[PDB]
Amino acid sequence: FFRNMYDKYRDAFLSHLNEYSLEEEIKEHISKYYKLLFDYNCLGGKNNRGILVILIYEYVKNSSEWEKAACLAWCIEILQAAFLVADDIMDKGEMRRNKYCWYLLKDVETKNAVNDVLLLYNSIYKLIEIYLRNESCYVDVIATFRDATLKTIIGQHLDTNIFSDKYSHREIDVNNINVPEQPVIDINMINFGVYKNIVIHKTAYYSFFLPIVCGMLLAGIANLIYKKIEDISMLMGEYFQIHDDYLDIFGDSTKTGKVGSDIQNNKLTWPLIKTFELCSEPDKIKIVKNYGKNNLACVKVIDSLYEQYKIRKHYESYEKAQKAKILSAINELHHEGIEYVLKYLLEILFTGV
Amino acid sequence: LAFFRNMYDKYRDAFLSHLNEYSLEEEIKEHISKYYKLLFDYNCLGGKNNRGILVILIYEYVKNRINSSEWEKAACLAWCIEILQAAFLVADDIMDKGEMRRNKYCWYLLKDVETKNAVNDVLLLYNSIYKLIEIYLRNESCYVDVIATFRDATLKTIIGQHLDTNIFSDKYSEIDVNNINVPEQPVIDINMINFGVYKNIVIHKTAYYSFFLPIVCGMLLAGIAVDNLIYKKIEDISMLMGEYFQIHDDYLDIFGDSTKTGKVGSDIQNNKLTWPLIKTFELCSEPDKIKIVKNYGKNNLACVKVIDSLYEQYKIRKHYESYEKAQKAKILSAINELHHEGIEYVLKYLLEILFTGV
Ligand SMILES: O=P(O)(O)C(O)(Cn1ccnc1)P(=O)(O)O
Ligand SMILES: O=P(O)(O)C(O)(Cn1ccnc1)P(=O)(O)O
Ligand SMILES: C=C(C)CCOP(=O)(O)OP(=O)(O)O
Ligand SMILES: C=C(C)CCOP(=O)(O)OP(=O)(O)O
Ligand SMILES: [Mg+2]
Ligand SMILES: [Mg+2]
Ligand SMILES: [Mg+2]
Ligand SMILES: [Mg+2]
Ligand SMILES: [Mg+2]
Ligand SMILES: [Mg+2]
Repeated sequence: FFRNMYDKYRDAFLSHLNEYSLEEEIKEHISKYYKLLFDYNCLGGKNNRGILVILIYEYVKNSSEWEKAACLAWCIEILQAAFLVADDIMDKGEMRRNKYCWYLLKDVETKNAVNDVLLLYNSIYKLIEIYLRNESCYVDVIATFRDATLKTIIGQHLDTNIFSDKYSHREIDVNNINVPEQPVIDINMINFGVYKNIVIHKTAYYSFFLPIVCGMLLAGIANLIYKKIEDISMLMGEYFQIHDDYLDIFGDSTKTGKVGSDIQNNKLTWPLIKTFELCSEPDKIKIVKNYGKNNLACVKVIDSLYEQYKIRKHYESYEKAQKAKILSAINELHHEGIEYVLKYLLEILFTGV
Repeated sequence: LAFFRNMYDKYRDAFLSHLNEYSLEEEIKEHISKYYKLLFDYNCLGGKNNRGILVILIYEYVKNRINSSEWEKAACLAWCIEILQAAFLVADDIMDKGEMRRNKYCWYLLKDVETKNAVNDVLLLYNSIYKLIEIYLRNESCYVDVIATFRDATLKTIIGQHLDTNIFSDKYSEIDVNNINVPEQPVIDINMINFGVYKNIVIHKTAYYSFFLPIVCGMLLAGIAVDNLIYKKIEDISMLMGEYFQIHDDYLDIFGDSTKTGKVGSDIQNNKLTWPLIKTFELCSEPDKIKIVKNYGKNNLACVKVIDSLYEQYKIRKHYESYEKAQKAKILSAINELHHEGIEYVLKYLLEILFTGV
C-alpha cells in the first residue's frame, strides 16, 4: 500500500510550495520541475528502508496510523534520493536505477543538483510536520533524521578523503586552486578498522538505524533495546556496504542499475582491503601504482588482481559468516515482532520486495 | 554584540565536540576536527555578520535587560544564521561559478576540497545549525518554532535559488530526461524581464533568510507569541528590505570594487535576471534590446563590454541611486507602523549599516 501512498506525500509537499507568493506561471514551472525531481529520484529502488518502517511499526504494535508510518517511510526514501543525488556528483556517477544520474541531465546540471539535494532534504521535515507535528515522538523523530544525516555526511566525507594528501603534519592549502591532487592510496588506511568506521557512518545509520528507530518511536517504545538495534544496524550496514563494494566489481550494471567506479575513484573498499591482506609485496606495489586512476590499463591490473586473489570467493565466505553474526545478535533482542522483520529484511535485502 | 564576536569559538567547538563523540579511530577524529574547524572558520568568518548582529539586537531591544545564559542562547541563534549564510554561499558559488568570496578563493575551488566535498560540506553546515539549536535551546518553549522558522526560511531560499538559476532556461521558455550530451545555449527570455518576476526571485533567494529569519529568531527567543500580528508586519518589512538589499548587490556586481566587495562580478556572463538588466530593458531602444539578447550571458570580454556600455549609456548608476532613496523611505514608513520602539530602533539602525556592516 506504501507504494500507492507516494503521490500523497509528494503532492502534499508540492502543494506547500504552491502556497508561496509567486506568479501563477512561475508556480506552474516550479510544480513541473519539482514533481520530476521527486519521481525521478524517489522511485525505481527496492524501497527496503521505507518498507522497514512499515514492518517494524506493524510488528511493534488503522489508516490514520498508516498515514503517519508511510509518511516516515517515504521521508527515508526522500533522504535516500537526497544522498544518492549528492553521492553521484561526488562519485562522478553515470547511471542510477538504470536512468542517467540527475546531475548529468542538461536541464539540471550540478548547479541545480546541489540546490535539489537541499530541497529533497528539507522536504522531509515539512512532511513530518504536516503528518506528525501533534505526535509525542515528533521531536524524537526530527532528531533521529538529523543525527543519522550528520553521521552519513561524516561517512561520505571519510569515503571521499581517506586517501587524500591533507590526511597523508601539514594543513589544507587555501591557496591551491590550480594544482590538482594526484590520487594515491594510503597503505596506513588499508585496514578493516578504518573501513568499518566509514561504512557504519555512510550507510548503517540512514539505511538501517533510522528506519527501525522511526517504526519503534511511532509505535511508542521509550529503553535499552535501542542500543541493541544500533549494534544490529552497524552489523547490517557493514554487511550491506560490503555486498555493494562486491557489486561495484562483480555486478552487472543492467541489474544493479549503476556503473561501477570504485577503483578509478580511489575508494577504500572491502575488495581492496581483502586483496591487501592476502597479496604479495610486489602485488602491493602494483596496487599503489594502478589504484585511483581513471585509466583502463590501470583498472584492469586491479581487476585482474581481484580475480587472482579470489575476492568473489572471500566475499561469499564473508556474507555467510556475517549473516550468522547478524542473526545471532537479532536472537538476543527479546522482541519476537522486531526479530521476524529483521530476519525477513536480511532475506530480501539484496533483492527487495 | 561583543559577546557574539567572542562566542564564535564556543559554538564552533561545541559542534566539533559533538563529532568527536562519534565511534571513530583517534587519528580519524583528529583529521575530521582539522577539516571541519577550517570549513567553519573559512566560510563563517570574514563577513559583515549583519544577520547574526540582527538576532542579538532584536533580542536585546524586545527584552528589558539579560543574563549570560540568555545571551548564550541568542548568540547561538545568531551564529546559526551565519552558519546558514556559509552553507548558502558555499552552494551559491558552485552554482554561479564564483571565483572569490570575502577576498579568499571560494571553498569549492580549493584542490583539497573541490565540488565533491563542497556539496557534502553544505549539508554539514546546514545540519550543524539544528544540532547547535538542540544543544542550547532544546528546553526552550520556542524550540520547535525556531527550528520550523529555519527550515521554512531555507525552503524559500532554495526555491529562489532555483528561480535565479532557471528563469531563462529552455525548460521554462517538458524536461528532457534523455539529454545528457546536448548543452543548453544560455539565452535571455524577454517575457521574464520584468520587476514582477524579479521580486518573486529576490524575496525568496534573499529576504527570508537574510531579514525575516534573524528578526523572527530574536522575537521568538524574547517571547513574542507566534499569533501576534507584528510577525506579518515584520514579514512585509523583510520583503521590502530583501528586495532593497538584493538590488544593491546586483548594482555592486557591475559598479563595485572586488577588493571592497570581496567577490568578483559575474551576473552578465552567468545570464542572471538582475535589476540593471530590467531597468535597462525598460528604458532602452528596440535596437539596444537586440544588442542585449545578442551579448548577455556570454563569458567573452567584447560581449560583456557591450552590456557594461549600455549600463553607462542608460545611466543605471543614477537610476539605482533614485531607487535606493525611494526604497529606504518606503522601508522607514513601514518600520514606523510597527508600534514597537525597540524593534524600530534596530531596523532603522540595520538600514544604516546594511551595506557596510558593524
Ligand atoms: O558506493 P557508495 O558508497 O557511493 C553507494 O553505495 C551509495 N552510498 C552512499 C552512501 N552510502 C552508500 P553507490 O555504490 O550506490 O554509489
Ligand atoms: O548575486 P547572488 O544572489 O548569487 C549573491 O548575492 C548570493 N545570494 C544567494 C542568495 N541570495 C544572495 P552573491 O552576489 O553574493 O553571489
Ligand atoms: C546504500 C548502499 C549501500 C547502496 C544504495 O542503496 P540501495 O541499494 O538501498 O538503493 P535503492 O534500492 O534505493 O536503489
Ligand atoms: C545575500 C546577498 C544579497 C549578498 C551576500 O550577503 P552579505 O553581503 O550579507 O554577505 P557577508 O556580509 O556575509 O559577506
Ligand atoms: Mg560514494
Ligand atoms: Mg557512489
Ligand atoms: Mg558502491
Ligand atoms: Mg552568487
Ligand atoms: Mg547565486
Ligand atoms: Mg550578486
